[PDB]
This record gives sequence, structure tokens and C-alpha cells, in this order.
Amino acid sequence: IAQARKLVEQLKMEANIDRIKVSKAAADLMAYCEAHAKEDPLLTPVPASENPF
Amino acid sequence: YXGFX
Amino acid sequence: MVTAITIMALYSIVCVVGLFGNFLVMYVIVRYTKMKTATNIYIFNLALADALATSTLPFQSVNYLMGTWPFGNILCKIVISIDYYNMFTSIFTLCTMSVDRYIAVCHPVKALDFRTPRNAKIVNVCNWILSSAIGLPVMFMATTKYRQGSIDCTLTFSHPTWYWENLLKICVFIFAFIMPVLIITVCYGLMILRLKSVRMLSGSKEKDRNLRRITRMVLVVVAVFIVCWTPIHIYVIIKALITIPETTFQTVSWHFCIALGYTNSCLNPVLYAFLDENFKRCF
Amino acid sequence: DQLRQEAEQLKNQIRDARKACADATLSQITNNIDPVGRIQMRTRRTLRGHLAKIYAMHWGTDSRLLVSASQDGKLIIWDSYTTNKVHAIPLRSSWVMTCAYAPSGNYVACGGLDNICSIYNLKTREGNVRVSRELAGHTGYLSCCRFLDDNQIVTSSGDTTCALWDIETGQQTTTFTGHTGDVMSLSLAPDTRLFVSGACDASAKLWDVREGMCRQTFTGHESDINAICFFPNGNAFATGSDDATCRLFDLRADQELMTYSHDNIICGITSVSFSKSGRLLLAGYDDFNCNVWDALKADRAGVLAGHDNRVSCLGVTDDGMAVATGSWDSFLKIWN
Amino acid sequence: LSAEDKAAVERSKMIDRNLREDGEKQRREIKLLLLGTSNSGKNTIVKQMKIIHGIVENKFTFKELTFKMVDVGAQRSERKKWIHCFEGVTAIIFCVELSGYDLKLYEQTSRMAASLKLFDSICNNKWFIDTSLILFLNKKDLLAEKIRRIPLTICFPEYKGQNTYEEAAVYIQRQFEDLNRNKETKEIYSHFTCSTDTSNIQFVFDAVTDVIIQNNLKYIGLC
Repeated sequence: IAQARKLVEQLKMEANIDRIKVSKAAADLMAYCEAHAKEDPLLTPVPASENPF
Repeated sequence: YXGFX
Repeated sequence: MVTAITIMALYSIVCVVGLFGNFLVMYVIVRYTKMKTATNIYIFNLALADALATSTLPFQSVNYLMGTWPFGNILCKIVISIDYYNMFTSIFTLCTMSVDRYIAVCHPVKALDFRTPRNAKIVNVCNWILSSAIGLPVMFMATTKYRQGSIDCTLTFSHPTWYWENLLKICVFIFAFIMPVLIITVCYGLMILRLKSVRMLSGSKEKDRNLRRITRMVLVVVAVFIVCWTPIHIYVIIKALITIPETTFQTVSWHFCIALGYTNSCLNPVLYAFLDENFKRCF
Repeated sequence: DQLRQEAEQLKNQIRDARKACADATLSQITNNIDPVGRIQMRTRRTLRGHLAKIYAMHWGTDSRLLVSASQDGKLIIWDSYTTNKVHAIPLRSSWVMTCAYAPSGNYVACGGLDNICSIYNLKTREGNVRVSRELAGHTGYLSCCRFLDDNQIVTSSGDTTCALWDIETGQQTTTFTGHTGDVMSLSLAPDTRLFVSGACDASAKLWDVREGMCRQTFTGHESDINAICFFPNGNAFATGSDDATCRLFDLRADQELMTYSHDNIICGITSVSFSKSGRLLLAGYDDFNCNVWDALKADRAGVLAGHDNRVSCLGVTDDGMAVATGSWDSFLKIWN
Repeated sequence: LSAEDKAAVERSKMIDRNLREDGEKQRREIKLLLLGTSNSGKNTIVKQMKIIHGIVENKFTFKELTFKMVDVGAQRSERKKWIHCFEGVTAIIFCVELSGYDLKLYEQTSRMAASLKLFDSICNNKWFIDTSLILFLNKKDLLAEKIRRIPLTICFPEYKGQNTYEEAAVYIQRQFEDLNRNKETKEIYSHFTCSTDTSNIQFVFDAVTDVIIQNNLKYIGLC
């Protein structure tokens, strides 16, 4: 019976959590991707002179 | 093989 | 007239199909298998030996057609050397593959210690070097003689000529017929005797069919080698013992035996590469 | 008895809250940005020397040194530029499933079906690399290991539990429990305060390393989750599972955002990773190649088809110059 | 081209030489995956094959062949997530408690039915299609002593025959071997373990010798 009750307090802790609307979290992820776009050698190829490979 | 000779 | 065109056609088709088969085997090996396995290395060696040996057919055909050698001494010596060298190389490669299969089947424990690509390369190099012990003496001893209306390739005859001919012919016969035949016969007989006891072969109907296919392949390979190489050796031995008159039948038999000896090189790729299961998986 | 139905009611409340929270799901707002386009990464280096199945790799924080592990029993430190093997560490147990490289570069970690995490000291005296620690206490198998610092390491085990250890002491400081299936992967947050672990329950749980308690739980997959990695900002993560699908969960939204799957893909995911911008998600498949997805479009941007067997590991440098993929054909390939 | 670079390259070449040397030995040695239900006899058979004349790896040589048995029984985790690393294992030594048809305790567990289910799960597994299984049946003396007292029908309702040792053992072998749904790709080598002058290792050596013969035939292209 310990497992069930323990899951019950775990679910209480899970439920009492602030949520952020996905239109905000997704917008933040997109903004982070846009901000660091230039500092991505894979997305933007680097010239062979600066490319160490 | 037997050729030339 | 019919005899000459018959012999020329025989050589022409034999040479064409031999080079085509050998070069296709080369392309398949270099594109797909990359010689990453001992058996692939041995097959590549066999293809190389067979190819060069087949390449010596146009020169013989031209020599017979014109009755003389127009290529000169420089091409004559290298052609004689290539002929002897690559004939011995191909025979020794067949012996090597037979012994390799015998070791793989009858000696599984030691096959882990020895059957490695490095050892395959070592054995290939050893065979190529050992073939030089005959290819190079015939390279030096090759000579070009002149007659009132002919230029002929032959060998220089160190005294006594009779002793020299007997020694060379007996050595070629022993090291090119008796030893390979004994080696392949013993190896494949023992291999079949051992394969009769494998649970994956001595089982249901499909396993019995696989065992029968293996036995048929071994027997057909041995029979092809024997049938292709026995007539030329036997007829050369007979010619060196008794005088044979120059007739149409004699010339046709002579050239048919030679073309059969080369046909062995032509058929080897089919027996060893095209009918090999691993090559068939290369879609 | 009442505990069960009250827990069910709590689950219903949680699902209702998450369903009310979501209104975009990354599809109605990222449709107005330009696609990344066609990406062709070429093979710059090939690391040969492994003679068995390669199960894990981990990049160095200097973006030059690399570590790879193998079924034969060798942890190899490679120089990614010169292809030279910096180190070759023989393992006591060849059944390794994960490897880790310390952020300071002084230690490496190897673990697997031996129930022990071995910590090897690289930058030592007397020359060769020696074993510094053997962390024992798991009863399954270590499927992932990650360093927090030179002394704190987080391990995911096959006995449904994760552990945080202090290397010097050798004992667990906290044990993260709650999964009902084997834990396959792990990913530390960029600030190293949180981490996420995916398990065979098709569930990924977020743990806080300070107290040892699960903060959030994410579901949505239909089979075992084999790979997990954080987004570069630490506000999201991506999972890959045996259902031939990757998913992107958000910590603040506490729910799934986007899915990455295709009709022509039916094999599971063995490894995932992100680019530095977070725009590209690189996933290793059992189809003998790797796929580069656009993390904001769910589209497949590229294919790293250079391997002859199942890619089992995939990693990106801390500066993002190149991607190293290791597969079961015993070769690592570096791509750019 | 610097001196340090040349020293590093020489170090890399020496490491390559060492890796090639170790790898040769690893290829030569034979790996056998030891599997079986709880209380079947894995530890007993390992101890016998050693001294009859986490992971426990047991390495020893017999007739110039090196065996490395990998026992993972003490580990508690889901098998399908770690069995994949045993792909390409030469063979699987599967142990069965032959006298356990009525000793079903474990944690109505039907320990013999547990052995059948385990054999079904691993023999038909996708990772062991071409991997042969050496089936060991332990405690045959216990079966002989017990079968005359307890009928085999307590475990197999469909059994028909005399309640003595020979027919019961043959029936159990049939009931284990008929779960193989891949008969054209893998073979099962059944044996009775016994405390004699190492007949177990002799049978293992013969079975792995047959496996190497099959593998060699595949390598040389005959198969």
C-alpha cells in the first residue's frame, strides 16, 4: 500500500506546478534559435580556411 | 602452354 | 584453309571470353568485396594469374596465322616469361585455395589462428615469388631463331640439349600436373569426408540438398581442372617421345589441347567467383 | 484502496491542466519562419582502430579531444583533428554501453552491464591512464553516465533508478527513484542543476539534483525511450524511442510540443543531439544512417548516410563545428 | 610537421599496433552466452567444466580452443534492452533443470513452463536466428529418481507413456526442441550433464567446432 500512497504525494507535487502557455515556451525556443543562429557552424557552413576539418 | 616451342 | 580459320576462331573466342570474365571478376572484387577476406584475396590472385595467361593468346594466334613472329625478340621474351610465370601462378593459386578450404573445414581450431587477410597476402606474395623461379629462367633463356623464311620463338639450349629438354619438360609436368592434382584430390576428398558429418548438412531434405550441391561443386571443379590440363601434358609427353607426322588432325589436336589448357583459365572465374555465394549477394 | 482512485483523479487533473495550457504546439507559430533548407554534411575524418561494436562516444569540452567505447574492451581517446589516438584505455569489462568525458578533461567514465561505473584519471603522473574509482551500488546496468564536475557524477541504471555520486567518497549522495522501467539515457542541464532521464516506460522524468526528487514527468511515446538530450538553453529537451519517433518536451509547459517522424522510418532511435543554435536535431537510427531534423519545422533537413550498420551513438562538439557518429561497423565518422 | 606532431603520430602508430595485437586474440577466443532459468544449474555446470577433471566471465582453454562463457544471471533488468549486445555470439549454452517439473516455487510459477517460455523467447529472438544453442539438461539422476514416484503428467497434461526415465527424458527433449521455429538456420545440441571426466566441455567443444565449420563454410562462399 506504500507504493500507491507514495505515488499519491508524487502526483500532488506534480499537480501543484506553474504552467507556461506553449505559445510562450515555443516562442522562447524560437527566439533562442534565432539569436544563436550565426554561432552555429552546422546550420551556417564555415569557410574551409577557418574550418579545422 | 604447349605454344611457341 | 578451314584448319587455319578454325584455330584462329578457337583462340579468338577463348581469349575474348577469358579476358571478359577475368576483368569482370576484377571489377566485382574491387567494387564490392574490397579484398577484406582471405578467400577474396585468393580469388583476386587467381583472376590476375588467369588474366595475364589469357592475354598471351593473341600472340600465339598471330604466330600461327603468319607462320612467323613479327613482334620481335623484345616481345617474344616477355611473352614467354608471362606464359610460364602466370601458368605456374594460376596452378599454385588453385592449390592454395584448395588447401585453404581444407584447413577451413577439417581444421576449424587452427583456422582461427591462420586464416587472416595478412596471411592470405603473405601466401599470395610467396606464390608470386616462387613462380619467378621458373618465369625468370625462361625469361633469360628465351631466344629468337631465324630460318630461310621464318622467325621463330624458342629457348636457347644449354648442353646437353636432350638433358635440358628432359629436365625442363619433366619439371613442368611434375610441378604443374602431378602436384596440383594430388593436392586438390587429397584436400577435397578429406573435405568431403569431413563435411559428411556436419549436422547442418546431414539433416533434413534441404540440408541434404545443400550437401549434395557442395559435393557437386567440388567434383565439377576438380574434373574441370583435370580435363582441361591432362590432354596438353599427355600430348606433349607423347610428342617428346615419338615422331608425329604433320597432318591436319595433328595440328587440330595440338591447338585444341592448347586452347583447352587456356580454357581452364577462362573457366576458373565461373567456378570460383560467379558460382560463389558471397559474390551473388552483391546486388 | 481509496489511494488508487484519488491518484487517478490527480492524473485526470494534471492532464486537464496540460490540455488547457496548450494552444499552439509549435506548429501555428513556427510556420512563418524560413526553413533551414538542404544540409549536406561531408565526412572530414574517419576514426579507425576499433575492432568491435561501438556503443558510446562523448566529445570533449575543448571540441578537439573525443572518447569512444567498444564491445572489444577499449576506451579510446582520439584527437579529432589529426586522427591520432591520444589514449587507449583497456577495460576490465568489455560490455560497455556508455562513456563520459569530464568537462575539465581530467577523467573519463565507462559503464555498462558490469553494474560498476569506472572513473579513469587521464591527466595523471607516471604516464599511462589508471582507474581512479569504481562506483558500485546499481543492480541493473548503467545505460548513461554524465559528469557534473571532477567529483560529482550522475548515472542512469537499468534497475529503474538513477544515482548521483561523489567520486572521492564513492557513495551515493542521492538516489532518484520513481521509474517503473529501465532508464536508457540521461541529459544534464546546461547549468547542471536539473537533468532528464527517459525510461522503458515511455516516460521521461525531470530530476533536481539538490534534493533528489522528481519535478516533472512527460509521456506520449508508445515504447522504450532510448535517447534524451537537453535543448541548449535548458528550457526543453528531446527524446527518441523505439517507435521510430522523436518528441520535443518543454519543461515550463510541462508537455509535448512537436513530433519528428516519417512514414518511411520504422526503426527506433539510438541517439539524439542538438546543434548549438538548437535548430537542428540529429538522431541516430537503426536504418544504418542518421537524420538531421529541423527542430522548429519537424522536417527532415538532411541525412548522414555513411555507415554500414546501426548508428548507436551521436555527438556534437561544444562549439558545434562538427558531428561525430559512431555505429556498429566499428567506425566513427566526423561530419561538417 | 612539427617535432611534437611527429612524436604524436608515432604514439598513435604504436597504439594502433597494440590495438591490432589485442584484437587478434579477441577474434580467436570463443564467446558463449550462458542462459537459463533460476536454479537451473548454470553455476554447477561452470564449476564442473572448470574442475571436473553483475557479469561472470569464465575463460579457459580446452583442446587448444579458448572459451569465454558470459553469465549474466545475477543481473535483474529487462532482457530485450541488453540482449542486443550479445549479437554475433558464437553459441548460447542454455541450461534446463530436468527434474524441476514439480518443483515450481520461484516467486504456481511452473518453473519448467518458465524454462519453455525462456527457450521460446531467446531461440526465436531476432538476434539469435543464426546462433546455435547448446541445450544442457541437468540432474538427470534426480529425474530418474523422481519420475517413478511423480508422474510427468503433473507438468505436461498431454503426456502419454511410461513414467520412467528414458521416455520422459526423450519427451522433454522433444518438447524443448519443437519450439525452434528456425530449423534451417540454427541447430540445437542437446546433452545430459554428468559428473564424469569432463564430457560437458567435450560436448561444448564439439558443438562449437561444428559452429566454426558452418561459419567457415559461409566465409569461403560455399554457403
